Amino acid sequence: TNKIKIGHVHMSGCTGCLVSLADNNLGLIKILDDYADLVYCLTLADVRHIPEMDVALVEGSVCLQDHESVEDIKETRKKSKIVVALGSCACYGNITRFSRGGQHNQPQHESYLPIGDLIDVDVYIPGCPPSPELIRNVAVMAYLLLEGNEEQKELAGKYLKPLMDLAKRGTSGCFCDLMYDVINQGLCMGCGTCAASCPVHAITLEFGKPQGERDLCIKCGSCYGACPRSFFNLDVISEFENISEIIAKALKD
Amino acid sequence: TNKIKIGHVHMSGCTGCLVSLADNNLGLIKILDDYADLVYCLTLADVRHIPEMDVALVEGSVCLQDHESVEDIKETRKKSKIVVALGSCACYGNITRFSRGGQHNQPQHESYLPIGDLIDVDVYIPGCPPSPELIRNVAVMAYLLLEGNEEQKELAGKYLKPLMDLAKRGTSGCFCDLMYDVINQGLCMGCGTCAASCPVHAITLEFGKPQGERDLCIKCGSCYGACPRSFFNLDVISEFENISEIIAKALKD
Amino acid sequence: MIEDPYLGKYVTCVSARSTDKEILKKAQDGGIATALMVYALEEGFIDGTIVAGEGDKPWQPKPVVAMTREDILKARGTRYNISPQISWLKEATRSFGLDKVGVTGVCCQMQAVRKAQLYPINMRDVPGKVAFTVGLFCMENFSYKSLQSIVEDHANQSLGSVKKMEITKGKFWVYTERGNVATVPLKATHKYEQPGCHVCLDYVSNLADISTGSVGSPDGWSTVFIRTKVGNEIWSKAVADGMFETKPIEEVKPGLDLLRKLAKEKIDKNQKTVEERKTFGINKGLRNPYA
Amino acid sequence: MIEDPYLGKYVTCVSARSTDKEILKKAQDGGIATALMVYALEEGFIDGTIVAGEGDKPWQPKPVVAMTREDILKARGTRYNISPQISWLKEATRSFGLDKVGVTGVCCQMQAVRKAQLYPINMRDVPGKVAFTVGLFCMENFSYKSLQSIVEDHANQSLGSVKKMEITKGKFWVYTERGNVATVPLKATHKYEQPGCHVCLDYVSNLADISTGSVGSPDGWSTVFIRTKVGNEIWSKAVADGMFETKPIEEVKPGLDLLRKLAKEKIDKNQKTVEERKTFGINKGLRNPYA
Amino acid sequence: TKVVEISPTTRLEGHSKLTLKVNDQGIVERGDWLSITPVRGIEKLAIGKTMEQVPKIASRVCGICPIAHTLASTEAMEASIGCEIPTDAKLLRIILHAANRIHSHALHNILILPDFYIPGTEKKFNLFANEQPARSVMARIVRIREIAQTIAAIAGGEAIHPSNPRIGGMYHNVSPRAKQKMADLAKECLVLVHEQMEFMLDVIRNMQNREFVEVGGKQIPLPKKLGYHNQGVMATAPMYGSSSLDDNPTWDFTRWKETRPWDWYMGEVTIDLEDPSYPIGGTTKVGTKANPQMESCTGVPTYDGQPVEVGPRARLATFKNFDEKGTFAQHIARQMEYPDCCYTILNCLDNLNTSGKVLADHIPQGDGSMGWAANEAPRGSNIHLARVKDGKVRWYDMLVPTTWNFPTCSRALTGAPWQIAEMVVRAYDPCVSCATH
Amino acid sequence: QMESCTGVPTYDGQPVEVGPRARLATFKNFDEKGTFAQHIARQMEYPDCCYTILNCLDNLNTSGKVLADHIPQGDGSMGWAANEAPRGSNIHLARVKDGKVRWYDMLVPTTWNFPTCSRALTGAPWQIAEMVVRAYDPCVSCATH
Ligand SMILES: Cc1cc2nc3c(=O)[nH]c(=O)nc-3n(C[C@H](O)[C@H](O)[C@H](O)COP(=O)(O)OP(=O)(O)OC[C@H]3O[C@@H](n4cnc5c(N)ncnc54)[C@H](O)[C@@H]3O)c2cc1C
Ligand SMILES: Cc1cc2nc3c(=O)[nH]c(=O)nc-3n(C[C@H](O)[C@H](O)[C@H](O)COP(=O)(O)OP(=O)(O)OC[C@H]3O[C@@H](n4cnc5c(N)ncnc54)[C@H](O)[C@@H]3O)c2cc1C
Ligand code: NFU
Ligand code: NFU
Ligand code: SF4
Ligand code: SF4
Ligand code: SF4
Ligand code: SF4
Ligand code: SF4
Ligand code: SF4
Ligand code: SF4
Ligand code: SF4
Ligand SMILES: [Fe+3]
Ligand SMILES: [Fe+3]
Ligand SMILES: [Xe]
Ligand SMILES: [Xe]
Ligand SMILES: [Xe]
Ligand SMILES: [Xe]
Ligand SMILES: [Xe]
Ligand SMILES: [Xe]
Ligand SMILES: [Xe]
Ligand SMILES: [Xe]
Ligand SMILES: [Xe]
Ligand SMILES: [Xe]
Ligand SMILES: [Xe]
Ligand SMILES: [Xe]
Ligand SMILES: [Xe]
Ligand SMILES: [Xe]
Repeated sequence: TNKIKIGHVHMSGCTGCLVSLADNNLGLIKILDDYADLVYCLTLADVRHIPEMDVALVEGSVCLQDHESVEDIKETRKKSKIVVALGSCACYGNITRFSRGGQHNQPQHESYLPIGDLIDVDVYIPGCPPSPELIRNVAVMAYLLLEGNEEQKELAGKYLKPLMDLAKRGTSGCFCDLMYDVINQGLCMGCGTCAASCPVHAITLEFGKPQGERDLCIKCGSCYGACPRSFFNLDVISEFENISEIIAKALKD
Repeated sequence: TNKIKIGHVHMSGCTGCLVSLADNNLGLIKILDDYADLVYCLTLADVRHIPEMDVALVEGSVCLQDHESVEDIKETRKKSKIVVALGSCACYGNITRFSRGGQHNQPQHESYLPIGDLIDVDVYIPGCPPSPELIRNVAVMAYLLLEGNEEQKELAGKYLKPLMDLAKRGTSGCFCDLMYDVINQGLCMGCGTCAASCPVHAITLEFGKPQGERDLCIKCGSCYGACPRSFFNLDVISEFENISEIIAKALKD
Repeated sequence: MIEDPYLGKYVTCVSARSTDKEILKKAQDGGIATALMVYALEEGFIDGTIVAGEGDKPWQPKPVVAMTREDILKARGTRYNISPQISWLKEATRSFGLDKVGVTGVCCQMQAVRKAQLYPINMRDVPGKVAFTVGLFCMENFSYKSLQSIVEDHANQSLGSVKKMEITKGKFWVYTERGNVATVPLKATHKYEQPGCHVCLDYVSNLADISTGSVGSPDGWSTVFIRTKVGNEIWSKAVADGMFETKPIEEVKPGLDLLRKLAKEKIDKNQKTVEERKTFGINKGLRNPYA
Repeated sequence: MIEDPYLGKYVTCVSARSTDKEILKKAQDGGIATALMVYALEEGFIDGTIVAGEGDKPWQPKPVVAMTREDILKARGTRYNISPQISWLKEATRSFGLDKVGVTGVCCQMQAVRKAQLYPINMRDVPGKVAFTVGLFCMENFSYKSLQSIVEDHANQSLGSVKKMEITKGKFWVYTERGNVATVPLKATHKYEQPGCHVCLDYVSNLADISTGSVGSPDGWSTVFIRTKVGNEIWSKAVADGMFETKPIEEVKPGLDLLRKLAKEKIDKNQKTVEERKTFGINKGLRNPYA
Repeated sequence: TKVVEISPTTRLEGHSKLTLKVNDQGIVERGDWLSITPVRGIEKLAIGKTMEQVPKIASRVCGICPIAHTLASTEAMEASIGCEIPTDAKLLRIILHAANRIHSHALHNILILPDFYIPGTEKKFNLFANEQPARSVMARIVRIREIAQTIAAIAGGEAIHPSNPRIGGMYHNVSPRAKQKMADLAKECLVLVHEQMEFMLDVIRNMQNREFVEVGGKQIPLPKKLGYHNQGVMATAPMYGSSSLDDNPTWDFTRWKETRPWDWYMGEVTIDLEDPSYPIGGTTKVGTKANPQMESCTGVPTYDGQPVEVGPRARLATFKNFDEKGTFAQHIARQMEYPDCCYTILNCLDNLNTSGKVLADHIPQGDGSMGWAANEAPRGSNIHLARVKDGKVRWYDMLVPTTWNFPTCSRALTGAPWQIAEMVVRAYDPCVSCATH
Repeated sequence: QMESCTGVPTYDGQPVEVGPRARLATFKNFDEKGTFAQHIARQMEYPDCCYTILNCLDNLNTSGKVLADHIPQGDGSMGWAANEAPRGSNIHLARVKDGKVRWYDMLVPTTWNFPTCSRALTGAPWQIAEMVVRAYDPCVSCATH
């Protein structure tokens, strides 16, 4: 079979999403060797314009007052079969929610939206920083979804489903997700997972229940993501040993 | 014509929404005299059970683990032509977003949702506290929508439209509304109105742009409401002198 | 009651200037906004008014509840950056204890006031205590860093030396206290406009009780629209009391024809901008507060 | 590889208890959870493990990363209120510098670990450094104020006097250090359960490497399920090394038949609860994390 | 004079472009390298936020060097409020800081080698390719970065956007095992970075001995004084940094003034030279208009009224009187910083007391006084300035290393074949998201 | 015992009545008890409210300072405050450390009155049990909080 064609599109991001991918180490080189061609990535290669892509890893959000930027993200949807919001800036805005303009030398650069507000997004990879393991897993599963037998494209399509459901749920991420859609919903069980995943130590548990420092939270959506009562697809997660073995196989030398 | 039949349904609220209504003073007595019967209100009258209502002013939110409470709010939809979420607890959760259980003598009373999450809501009256003027205006316009000539039911139906659009937009209120749907959208013009309406002084303007103390904000939705770049229905608001004259007429002695 | 589709609904329109010479010494134009609030205070139509007072950096405006003639005059002159006038609208009726609040500002600020009067959202007591609005014409506004960049880089002037600023006749004008003048072509300034001004469809402050501006009248003179019953009672009384020199707008150059043309360009340009938000994306668009 | 639909997927199931007498002195049951982590530490399968250690109020558990035999034993005994075990899952791989993390907890906590391994959302380094999970059976949990109300009002005991607590045979059992015993009917306690336990469809910790509990075995003895390859390598080695007394579950009363029945009641009861959330409202329902 | 424009740049972080005026031979006469990254405005959004939040937001300026913004921002708050952090918190911050310099320099090796030749040949390095020696070189780099990111996560809580720093010190000290593990990793890393350092120095020495390089088919001559400028250098420490809490700060805020691109960049021009063959997609179409004064997205900080170079050569010139300048000098200086990083880590681990305190007993809330902190980030002096009052940021300013290097690199472009203008740029290890913030 | 949504605060081990009669008995030795006594005591509090307001306005300096120059962040010590709310003693207790609330407790007037009113119900026709209740001016949202 053919390797899929993968591009890295960089909007208003910090390149930490790209770095996370590279922090797969030899796993990334195994992927690039056997399953994917990087057709585009301004940081690593000299391809000046957005080619056609099977999978586009888009990082960062969109500044509505930068013409070239609105064009790049429209062009990316046009040129790509699967669009991935890579990281919390692309999924949910993250720190660019806080942008409000007035700084040199473009005081009018004021308004920033996550990509799903301008184009349709197929898969979310939430996190700030996003976990290398997730980016790898999503890349391998995208390859099975496109060049595997029917048994794999079925596995791969079930794995990716909650990440696709997140892209259809909305473009907002915040500590309050855990209130709205978990505690307020009767679903919280006090496991503490949200506290472990928060990257700015904004979450403590008081008497088994989440307490959010909302003026510390940078609005990344990680905690609802990781919460085992947001999505819990029993068909995938109960096969953890098997799916882990498959993934390790796909990277073995 | 007949007076419309109005009820006050009290969920998990503080009765401050009711107090606001009463703070219309003689205007409320004018309304009760000439245009509406209060068929239900546990605070003011002895009617023990929820009768049928033309308009139901529902205050407070719904505790999912109190059986009687889930029943009352379903019963209210069944018994009412127009359902009004009166105040921010009913519209958006407000301080009950923060509830998480563990207090005597019902440690399991844990989860609270705004009413629109359990039943369909026709009109929002946001605020904490909600402004008496708005509750009055909405009550007079509801009467015109039901017992007036076609010229009034047209006026009244256009006035109420943004309050109906808010009920369909969602059940979440927060300072971040001004980021998501105004600043992030290119719409903020720095008028400062949000700062005036915030009831806990959570909002300052820094260089003409909103700055939110998110650990002060009690999640009431007032600031997006009052913002002149959330909804601005030019057909009503440009007729301010006329609509003001009509409203004053309806209460004159 | 005319009903221009670019000048809003109004009773009459004349070209005026205050007869109070001390007020005219630093007024931007004819001194209409200052003279109307001073007179409203002395007569008792208002007991206080929000104005753009002096702030903490040079040429940065700071809203304030003025309650004396002297505090009102402190707000003379146009400041070309944002002054969040409405932030004190509710507080005026609380700690300040006012019964009859005045408000001054540009067109969007008048709209906020009218919205608060009809849809008060946590704005208790405001609808019935707004007593007088005076609205300025406004083509667009800037942030402070924008005004800094225009004045200091493009005009090459020190802000601590500037006595007056004026947009007119296609140029940004800076006047120094020692007597020099500098200009900037308006094409250079277009990157510096506040993005939220690009969806504004109101030029002569349609929703004010009285409206006032510069275009249409000679230097030192204001183009004034009287619009509401409140605007009419106060303006009549003030002319009767000698507060104003008038001249019908028809017998003044450039007059109401130039004004209608600049209003028309603003709405059509911005209306286009409003239309494109709808299809800004691919299968997705941006919000429209007007839908 | 059996595949019970109420007991999950597992290789074998025996009734066991640790041969380490010092560990058995305060173990809740057979001392399986303690003995498996101690042995995993001494053998090198883990270099540390999250356990429910002693906290700051009596009978309040506090999660902690244990890295010595002595710290592990401090977590013996069942605490009937929430211990957010996973809050330290990532920190174990950072400041603590662990390569091979153990985790202990109830069924929902095992699910969090497995979810983090497959969908790490800001959980970098966790998937490949989780090395051993031991899961307890769990019918339901309580908040601290619930456990306070049960013990002090219903059992009428002082928390500072309680040496052990046990839910079994339809009653909540309290044992004091001076020797008394008190019970509460489980019907009385139903208002005090954590509401989020009512949608839980997992009784014997299906997703653990090894699972262990009380039901099915005599007092002082544990019902144990070996499930994953990791669970198998470690359990085999430990029996070989003499760490355990075993007995096939079939030749033990009440044995695997009682267990399957209580598991079945939990899932069916909770599954009904999950189903009703769908129509909880009028034309509206509540979220289902399982959809 | 003609006008050629490369947009976007590649093999650097972020979004910039080169707008070059060239003579009749295609040599730069005056080039402008400018940012076209949209301005997120961190310094303005900071105002009114808590002093705890602002460093965690500023970290998200850049994911290659988040350590630099977390530390410079946190220590600007500590300096404004007068907070002295415990010794064991300082030691963990230095370990975090040196680990991150190792990973950043190694990443930059990946970005610059495609322009370099396998010594003595005419084959350029291709690292992607499963051929030697490229592949065993990529393996060394991958393990260096991995060691570096692991040490960073241990001492810093997270390798990208460290969680452990806080006003007053750190959230956590590390366990005895963590300390052993960082020591073990830094022993392995010291061997590797010595190998990599020697490897890169030989490749650069071979480049200094070439007369031309090949760019999209053509031979491009390699000038002797490639990338020379007369701006001088500015550096605050050979390793860590300096703050206004110090008895003798090594940065003088009285010598700094930030202006707008206005004073140093070119005005409007029109592109009258184009090359569709430039790898890979050609240059800007003829007839396009460009205005670096108005398209540049950064401000121009100056020292004694002039732009300056910052970064690894800035540091070695300031502290050891390193006396070579230009493109290849910059590459050399950067590689020479490899071993110090690992010696520092090991010295710091040796003095660290894992039982010691990491949080100052008292954190004052601030009275509005100005403080500043300089972090010597992988690319140069990173200076944050702050006024904190009642725990809130009332004034904030960031002078980031690539911001300093933009006007200085631009001037360094004179005398270069426009086809290797990008090579002059890459010697600065540019981070355009940083520079713009 | 199980449907009641409040806790039962006690003083010297017993429930107590709070509110306007509680105040007049404590401070003036007001010596009538029960439903109509409670109504009387409450009305007698009308004039003090307006005399207080006027005395306070008279001493108020509108140019004076309203914010303490220094706000300490707290070391975890317990403090409490009692407000004589319209229905009785409202006592909040707190431990604040580093500007955060580490422990909080609220003893609200209608919470105090619940068990005390219950006992007051003895000897009444069940049809006027509600009249006995209304003399306490109950606020059940307060009592439950
Ligand atoms: C951004 C801005 C843009 C404008 N654009 C135009 C235009 O395009 N065409 C035209 O004819 N006129 C425009 N004007 C109005 C004009 O410049 C004069 O200010 C107006 O005629 C009032 O002059 P005056 O002599 O009556 O007022 P004065 O007696 O000089 O009193 C000044 C009034 O201006 C208010 N004010 C000053 N600065 C601000 C500010 N940033 N925000 C809110 N209120 C402020 C003050 O409250 C005060 O009442 C603009 C004003 C502003 C602030
Ligand atoms: C709410 C709860 C409900 C339970 N319900 C049942 C049941 O219905 N039927 C049944 O057979 N068994 C149940 N168990 C398990 C049983 O009570 C024993 O705890 C189990 O068999 C372990 O005993 P042991 O002798 O091997 O462990 P020990 O050697 O005594 O070690 C104790 C283990 O329990 C962990 N632990 C203790 N309290 C908690 C807590 N709140 N949260 C997370 N981890 C904790 C500790 O980390 C430790 O590893 C429950 C346990 C808990 C916490
Ligand atoms: N080194 C570095 Fe950053 Ni990505 C830059 N420039 C900043 O501090
Ligand atoms: N008075 C009164 Fe409240 Ni509505 C009561 N009880 C509280 O403090
Ligand atoms: S999600 Fe975080 S790591 Fe990714 S671009 Fe945004 S700031 Fe950087
Ligand atoms: S991760 Fe989810 S279920 Fe677990 S404590 Fe946090 S909100 Fe509650
Ligand atoms: S609380 Fe922490 S994990 Fe959740 S959205 Fe805020 S920053 Fe992200
Ligand atoms: S919205 Fe505010 S006033 Fe209305 S019930 Fe809720 S807390 Fe009370
Ligand atoms: S009210 Fe709306 S438009 Fe006015 S300053 Fe606030 S968010 Fe901006
Ligand atoms: S900021 Fe203030 S007005 Fe807006 S949602 Fe929060 S509490 Fe309400
Ligand atoms: S152009 Fe319109 S929105 Fe912008 S300041 Fe002027 S009145 Fe306000
Ligand atoms: S019943 Fe289920 S959700 Fe509740 S504690 Fe036990 S394992 Fe967790
Ligand atoms: Fe800066
Ligand atoms: Fe209480
Ligand atoms: Xe990278
Ligand atoms: Xe890479
Ligand atoms: Xe890839
Ligand atoms: Xe890539
Ligand atoms: Xe997909
Ligand atoms: Xe990848
Ligand atoms: Xe994918
Ligand atoms: Xe009321
Ligand atoms: Xe009332
Ligand atoms: Xe009413
Ligand atoms: Xe009412
Ligand atoms: Xe309606
Ligand atoms: Xe009303
Ligand atoms: Xe209505």
